[PDB]
Amino acid sequence: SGNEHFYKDWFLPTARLLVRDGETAHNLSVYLASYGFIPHKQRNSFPQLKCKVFGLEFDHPIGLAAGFDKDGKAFMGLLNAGFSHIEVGTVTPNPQLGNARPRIFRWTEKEAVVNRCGFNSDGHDAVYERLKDRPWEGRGVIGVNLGCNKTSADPTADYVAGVRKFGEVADYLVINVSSPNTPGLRSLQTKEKLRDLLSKVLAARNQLSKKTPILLKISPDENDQNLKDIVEVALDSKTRIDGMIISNTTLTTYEEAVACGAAPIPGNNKQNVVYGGLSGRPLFEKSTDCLRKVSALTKGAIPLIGVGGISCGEDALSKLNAGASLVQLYTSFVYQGPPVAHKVAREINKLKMT
Ligand SMILES: Cc1cc2nc3c(=O)[nH]c(=O)nc-3n(C[C@H](O)[C@H](O)[C@H](O)COP(=O)(O)O)c2cc1C
Ligand SMILES: O=C1C(O)=C(Nc2ccc(F)cc2)C(=O)c2ccccc21
Repeated sequence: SGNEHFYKDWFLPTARLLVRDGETAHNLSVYLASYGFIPHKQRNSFPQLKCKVFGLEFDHPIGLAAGFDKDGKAFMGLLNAGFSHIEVGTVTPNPQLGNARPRIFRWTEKEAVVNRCGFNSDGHDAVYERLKDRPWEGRGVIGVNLGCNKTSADPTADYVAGVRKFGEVADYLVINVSSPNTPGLRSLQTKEKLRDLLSKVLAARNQLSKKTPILLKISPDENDQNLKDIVEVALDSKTRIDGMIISNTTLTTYEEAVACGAAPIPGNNKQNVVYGGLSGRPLFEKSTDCLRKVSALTKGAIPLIGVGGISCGEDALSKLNAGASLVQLYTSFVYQGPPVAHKVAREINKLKMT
């Protein structure tokens, strides 16, 4: 390991002992990365791993998934940290508070995290002011993950507003398919509402000066039939997107939630409650299988981004061999620190030389 074991074994465990709350440590690390207090890494360090996706040059297929830099405050330091691309988001049109706190819980025994943030964003305008000048030009790729407000009348209008707001400055845009977890934003959980959403979104996209790539991020909990329906609408000529992201988080069970403090919810006695989404190593097996399914349904027509449970190099290689062109992580960055960006890259380069 070397300088990598210093975080996974010495720095981060002591930090978790000091900052017991997960979201507090999240705010602190974002505060540090916004000012540059973060180990930098040299680009062009992996010549055999450079790739071209959506016509964009990537230093390596490894990037930071959405939800970490929700407001675009520290994407520059994270690009310098080792990630080849940062997915700013999820950003809502109006500034949103999100669900009640605590909403983030560590499951260190399995290197996992259970969260129920609920799209806490600073709004379109605040995040757009941090991305307008494109300061990352030539230093990496930046995508924007668009969302809708909780009190929104027409959620598809919120996604269209996001496409029009960030379509000129972002390298790519992402829209989250509503997970079959709760009625919260599940008004678009049918095949025709998705086709309607993609139709309006692509119309707004075509109104831009450049045909900015539109990606669709799905949940690993979709059954076989709904998974096929999502792929069909995503590939139809009238509503053809540019790529997909597989996947998001999995609905946590009661036993998995009580092991990390996600359950019970203070002030909630009902059993039909969503404790949160499970990310980390327990997600890798399911999210990869879902990716392997989608890659077969699309026949490899559109690029895919494998996300979920990547903790070492062979995990990312499994996703890349399954049909993914890019890979993203989040939870392993919590448990392994900044070196996790180049660590996985090193291991991939060692596995290809055989
Ligand atoms: C605390 C937290 C917040 C997240 N916020 C978002 C988000 O706002 N938008 C989104 O598309 N995914 C969000 N995610 C999901 C991640 O982007 C990613 O899909 C998932 O965590 C991948 O699993 P992994 O971290 O184990 O690799 C969030 C995940 C966590 C743990
Ligand atoms: O975002 C989180 C975070 O920044 C943590 N610490 C951390 C991570 C990397 C780093 F380089 C320095 C400190 C957390 O413990 C955490 C826990 C649960 C959810 C999110 C985070």
